[PDB]
Formats: sequence, structure tokens, C-alpha cells
Amino acid sequence: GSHMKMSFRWYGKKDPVTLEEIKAIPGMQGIVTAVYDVPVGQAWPLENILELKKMVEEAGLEITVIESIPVHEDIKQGKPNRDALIENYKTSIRNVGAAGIPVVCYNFMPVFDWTRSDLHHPLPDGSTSLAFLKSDLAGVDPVAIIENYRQNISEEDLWANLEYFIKAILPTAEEAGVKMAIHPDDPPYGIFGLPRIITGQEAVERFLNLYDSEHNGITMCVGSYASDPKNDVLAMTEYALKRNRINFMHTRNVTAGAWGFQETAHLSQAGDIDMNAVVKLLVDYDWQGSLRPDHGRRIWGDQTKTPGYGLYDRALGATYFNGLYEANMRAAGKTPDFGIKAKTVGTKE
Amino acid sequence: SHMKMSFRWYGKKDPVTLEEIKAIPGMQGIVTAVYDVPVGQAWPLENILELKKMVEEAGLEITVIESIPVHEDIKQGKPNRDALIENYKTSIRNVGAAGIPVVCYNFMPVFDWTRSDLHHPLPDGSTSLAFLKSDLAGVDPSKEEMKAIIENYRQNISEEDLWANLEYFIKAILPTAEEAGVKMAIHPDDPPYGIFGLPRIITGQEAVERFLNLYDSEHNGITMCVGSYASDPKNDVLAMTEYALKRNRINFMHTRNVTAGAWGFQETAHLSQAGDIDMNAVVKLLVDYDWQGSLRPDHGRRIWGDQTKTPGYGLYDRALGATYFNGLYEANMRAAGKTPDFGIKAKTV
Ligand SMILES: O=C[C@@H](O)[C@@H](O)[C@H](O)[C@H](O)CO
Ligand SMILES: [Mn+2]
Repeated sequence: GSHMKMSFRWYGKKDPVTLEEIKAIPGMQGIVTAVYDVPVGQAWPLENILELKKMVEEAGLEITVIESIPVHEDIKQGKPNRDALIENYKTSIRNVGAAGIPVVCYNFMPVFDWTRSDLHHPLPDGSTSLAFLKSDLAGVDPVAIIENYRQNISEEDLWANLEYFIKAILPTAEEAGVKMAIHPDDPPYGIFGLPRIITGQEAVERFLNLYDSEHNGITMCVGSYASDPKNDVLAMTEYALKRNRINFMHTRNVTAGAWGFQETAHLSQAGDIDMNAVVKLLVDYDWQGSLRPDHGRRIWGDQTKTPGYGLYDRALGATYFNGLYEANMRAAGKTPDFGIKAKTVGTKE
Repeated sequence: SHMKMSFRWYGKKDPVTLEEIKAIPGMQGIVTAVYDVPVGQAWPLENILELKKMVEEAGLEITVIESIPVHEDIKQGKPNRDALIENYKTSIRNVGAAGIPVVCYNFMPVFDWTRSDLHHPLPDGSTSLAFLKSDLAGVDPSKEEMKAIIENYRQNISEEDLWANLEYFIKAILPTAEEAGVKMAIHPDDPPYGIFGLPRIITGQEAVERFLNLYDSEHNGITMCVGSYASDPKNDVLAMTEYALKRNRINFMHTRNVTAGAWGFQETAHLSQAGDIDMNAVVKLLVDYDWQGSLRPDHGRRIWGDQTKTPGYGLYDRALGATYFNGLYEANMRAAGKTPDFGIKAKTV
């Protein structure tokens, strides 16, 4: 039976947005977070993870997803020493499973996790947002590693580097009781001479096949995949759902074409994704997992710094998914759940 | 079959701005009134225009006017009522002289609402308005004037008297309103039973049938505030909603959520499971019947340090409600076979 927990990204103690505020989002159940006191490729201790879990649980929430045990560039490059960094990744997986967190989200995006030309590109209602203007600058070197990928490492080398990775970690994830969920490339194609392989349906199928298990699944980030129109989110969503290989949902809306892309409000008609169709799919497939609204616009006085991570519009995206999820749950004669245990504190009949 | 998401704005003085209101996805209609004319006296075009101009420039539109307030003297049926009704006559005409097609208003002796507590705690740590009967048991409610206004209603004006006062008012103003294009929509009694020995008549299904029948004309309508009605458990808002739709008699919409008992009631998050109303069933019916008019998220919780001190009128939870209704709308539309729509012209600049 279906079981989708609303979740929200939270960067810990140093987050502009707090747990009180997050907790106040109607229907919010999960916290998506990570350890920030340890360098990339170095291995997360249990206590670190546990400190976060305690903060989150006292606030009346739970950590449902570690979003992002970062992958060291040595691993991605496929350099000689990877083995050591991978043993650290194995330790991290183990420590997350030790903490009781079911999913770990990661990426295999060489040197860049994402690219944005504009972090304040206005929208037809007064609100700013992030865009990828294919015209602007794009075609200029970002003022050792780069040339390596450019000169030496092909997409198939990256495919072989990734396969090595996932063959090395997967049994650990199995033993830990933890499911891996690879985040696609953002933008979902090669830029700056750098290669990208997690880019579309063909890529997803080849990925899942590297190690065939539920513990080896995807973060269906619909607004990344559909950043390149060449991609069709819904069949992607569905094949993945048909295969039981979606382990995390991200659900931001974006408008795209031959010209490139710009992130919009989550509403289906604000951009190019049919959001109702997405969750209708989760409904039909009795999907069990977490979804975050992912990214927001700047609206109101939102003085949250960090890119699409202001509380306000992401909140406005979550309740929109409450709507879509509840309606579709009901249309299917299913009864939706939002983790609400009490309506009131101190009254009752 | 187009519902236009809307939102109350309290004029130039509202700490909520139209920038902010326009920023909510899918938000089209604004909802406001004039605030510089005492109460009974006539509403000049100069005043309603100057607010319509303030809003039209902001990319938004007036869809409904929240309240030309009926004077106590009209409510009490005092002899001096005719002139007051006069001044009310032109308000309807001046407002029709602005394209604005709906006017909400109440017929509630003394107060327009009553709460015992304006920061009652909810389980998630947010706060909301609550009416708790037992806490208003002790209380005895110008100042020397209201006392005597209360004495008059208690001792001298009975329910039937107040029906009569209303009927007089209705048959007076309706042709005036059919003459101006404007549709009238009566805000239900809030709460919908006698407090402090004062009478209330707009309280349930019966009242509805009767009220409609005072002037069987599609311009004589209700504001279906499901929240006000569900505050009394004896009421079935789903049935009440449908009944009134089959008669083409919903001219405006308050979609607020409450939980309720013999103990009173408490406003909640708009999300169904947070309260006692199945908002999905509601919006579904609005869909099934092709209802055309504007729906409005009523009160919201106090969340995220919102300082706004007008009842339930901060921006945040109100907006979180709206986008949740976008999601309910869109989903139910597609589930029918119909195709939704919001304020959306251009996806991008
Ligand atoms: O429940 C009350 C609310 O609807 C308020 O906005 C207001 O007091 C009335 O609508 C106007 O009298
Ligand atoms: Mn109201």
C-alpha cells in the first residue's frame, strides 16, 4: 500500500530556516539532511549523524533521507587511491544505517553538482529564481581536474568508474539496511567539456543494471531530468516505478526548450511538468518513500541566502503536493496519510 | 467551469502587500472592501475605484468584495432603517459600476464572529483561533450602547423577528443588485449557534433553504464558508455544499478548516486530516458542478514568526492553504477529464 512522507531539506544548526518553522508545514513528516563537519571522502562518525537525529526528533520530526554522502572526485576520476575513499564511503553508509535512516542520496557529477547562470532571474509575477541561460557566458572556462576529464576521461570511463563504485558499496548498503538513490546530473547533460552519464532513461536502465537491487535505486529528480527536453519525466518516473527502483522523489518544476531552462513555481502550469501526472503515478504504484518540494523561488522578504532553499516557496510547494496526493489517493479509493496523530492539544470529545 | 483563487487584502494599510499576494502561484482574485466610510453611509465610486486602480496595476483583479456591512439598525428592524438601506442601495450600484461581480456580507446581531482565544496552541507548535465554550461560560459581553443593543436583541428580537428583518432587507436590495449585475453572498453565522443569549439564523441546511427562498434568484446567494458551518458537528457541509450547488446558489467560497465538538471548535491547517472537513470532497463537488466564482483560503495559523495581528490574516498559512487548494483543484479536474487553469499567461519573461 502507498505511503509517501512529505519531507523538507534542512542544512542543520547553521540553517536560516529552523525545525519549528519546518514542523509547521501541514503534513510535513521527514527531514532531509547531511553531516557538514567532515570533508568530502573522509567518513562520517556515528555521533555526528546522531547529533542531527536528536535535534530533528525533539522537534517532532524524523530524518528520512541523508541527502548526500558526497562522492570524492578521486572516486569519480577513477584514480588509484579510490579504494580508501570508498572504504570511507562504506563506513558512512554503515553509520547511517546504524542511525536508522533508510535512504542515502548521492551524485556522480564531476567537479560540478549543478550549474546556474542566474540565481535571481525574474519571473512573470515579480519573483526571482534560478535559470540556466544556454546563451549567456556558456562557452567560457570557469575562472587540474577539469583538463583531466576533458583530456582523458570519457563517458564510458565515467561509466566504468561509477560501476566500480557501486559494486564496492552496494553489499554494505544491503547489510546496513540502506537504499541508495543516485541523483541525476544537473543540468542533465555534458557541459564545460566535462562528461555526464546520469542523463536519461537509457542511462537509468544501464545504471540500475550495474547492480540489480532495490538498495541500488534512484532519486527521481524530475526537474533535473526535464531540464533537457529530450527527456520525458513521466515514462522515466513510470519505468522506474514499474521497476521498483525509485528511492527518493524530488519534485521541482522547470520550463525548458531548445533555448535551455528556468525553475518555476511548483504548479504544473507554471512550468512544463505535469505534476498531477507525476504523483498520480506514485499513487497507482503504491509508492513508499519520501518526497521534497526541492528548490523554491524568492518571494516575500525571503532572506534565506543559499540558492533555492528559502523556506517560503518550498513550503508553498509541499502543501501543493498535499493537495495532489490527497486528491489522487481519494480518486483511487485509497485513504491518504500525513502522519497527523492529534488534531488538538488539551480539548477533545 | 473556472474557479479563481482569491485572497483578502485590507487596503493600503494591510501589512500584507499585493506584491506578496501576486507572488502566490495561481493567485488571481483579490478580495477587499472600503475602510474610510463609517458603516451605514453610502459607498462612493471614488473610494472603490481608488482601490481597484491600486490592485489592477499590481497584475491582480477584484473578484468579490468582502463585506458591505449591514447596519445594526437594519438588523434590528428599527424605523430609521430605510435611509440606511438607501445608502446600502447605492453601494450595490457603485460596485456594479466597477465590474466587481460579488458582494459578501452577514446578518449577525452584535458581533461578526466570536473566539475565546486568538493564539490557541496546535500539536505542531503553531497557533490558531479557537472558540472554547466552557471558557466563554463565565463572560458577560460605544460601550453603554452595546449593552443596550444586547438587551434589545435578547429580550425583544426573536429568531422570527430577525428572519423578518432580513426578508425586508433582502426584497429591498435584490432588484437593486440584479440592476447592477452584482451577486449577493451571505457569510454564514460564525459560529452558527446562539451565544450569550443572542439570536442567530444563518446556521445550517434549513436556514439555507429558507434564505434562498426569500428571493428565489441566482443573485440571492450564500458564501459557503465550510469552516463556519462545520464548527457545528450537527452540520454536514458536504451535503450543504452539494444542495446549494444544485440550486446554482454558491456565489463565493470560504474554504477554511476546523475541528469541532460539543466543546466548541478550533481552526486548523487547511489540510483535511488536520481538521474535521474533507476539503477534497468539497473541491471535487465544485469541480463536478462546474462552479464558477472565486474561492478563498480563509483564516490561517500563526506560523513562522508572523507578527500580523488581525485575527487569522497573516500571509503564510493563508498562502499554504491556497497552493494546497491549487493541488486539490488540478488533481480533481484531471481526474474528471477537465483541464484546470490559473492566472497563467506566460510561463516566462
Ligand atoms: O470570521 C470572521 C472573518 O471572516 C473576518 O474577516 C471578518 O470579521 C468578517 O468576515 C467581516 O465582518
Ligand atoms: Mn470568513
